[PDB]
Amino acid sequence: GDFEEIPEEY
Amino acid sequence: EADCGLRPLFEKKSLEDKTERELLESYI
Amino acid sequence: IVEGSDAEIGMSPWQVMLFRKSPQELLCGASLISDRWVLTAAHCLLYPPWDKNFTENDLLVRIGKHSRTRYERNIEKISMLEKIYIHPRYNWRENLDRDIALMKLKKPVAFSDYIHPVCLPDRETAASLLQAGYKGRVTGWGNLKETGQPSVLQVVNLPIVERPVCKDSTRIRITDNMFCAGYKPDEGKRGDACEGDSGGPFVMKSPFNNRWYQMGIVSWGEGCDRDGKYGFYTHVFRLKKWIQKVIDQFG
Ligand SMILES: N[C@H](Cc1ccccc1)C(=O)N1CCC[C@H]1C(=O)NCc1cccc(Cl)c1
Ligand code: NA
Ligand code: NA
Repeated sequence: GDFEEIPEEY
Repeated sequence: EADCGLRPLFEKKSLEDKTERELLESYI
Repeated sequence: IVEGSDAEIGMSPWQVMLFRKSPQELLCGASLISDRWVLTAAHCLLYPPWDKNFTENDLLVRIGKHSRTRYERNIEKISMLEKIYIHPRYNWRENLDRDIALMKLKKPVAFSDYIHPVCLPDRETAASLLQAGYKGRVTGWGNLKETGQPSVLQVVNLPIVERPVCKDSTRIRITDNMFCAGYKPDEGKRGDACEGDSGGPFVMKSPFNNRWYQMGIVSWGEGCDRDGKYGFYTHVFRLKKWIQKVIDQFG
């Protein structure tokens, strides 16, 4: 949505 | 912790944040 | 937080964001109390009137943050939940009495300039600090008014209010496991928690040992920053026995 995507690892 | 509640960028360096004195002043 | 200000870097290094895995969004606030325990509001995890009932694998903990939306590379740390513990007498049916929960992390988080735990009060610090007129501080990434979203962590200092004024401001049944905070209409100043700030900490800096203590958890309010209304916070010290039992049994 509005949140920067986090690293897939988590 | 033994060190709980002591912030590295403030208490640990004897620096105060911009509004903690408002809290202190309210504590009689 | 409404009528608050941008936090300073490292001002609230115990601040935790509870983050939903899918869709990726802010769920609540929370606080770091040791290298693997996080404290929040029960209603953040379990609130059947809104069909809310989260499991461990549904969430992440984001620690060390400042910006709301950005991924803060090399600063924030993102942690998985090992287990959630909700107060067995949490009252979601009526008034959010005992609105508290613990989260144990899969692995310890590394402390840093931006990540550090808050203290929990002992009986004497609670008796000294929880007095009408004394101010605490509430922090969060929740709405800026009742109904924008902030770019960064927001902060507001609010005075504890006398129990009869808290009781007279609402028709909800208030308990000894809550306190309320905020300015009165005649006091000029304003500010409050709001949606999204749930579960975050109300902290006070002890003038005796100059350490920050988490006295309350953001719990409930009718609207946000309304005149004659107050925010209500879980009384952490009153639920201390439960907190220690959990930590002492599940370590
Ligand atoms: N508006 C309700 C009032 C209510 C209280 C007790 C029990 C049922 C309903 C509430 O605050 N709720 C409904 C359940 C979650 C909580 C909330 O939004 N808390 C966020 C909040 C908002 C403003 C100020 C504060 Cl301190 C906390
Ligand atoms: Na009343
Ligand atoms: Na108000």
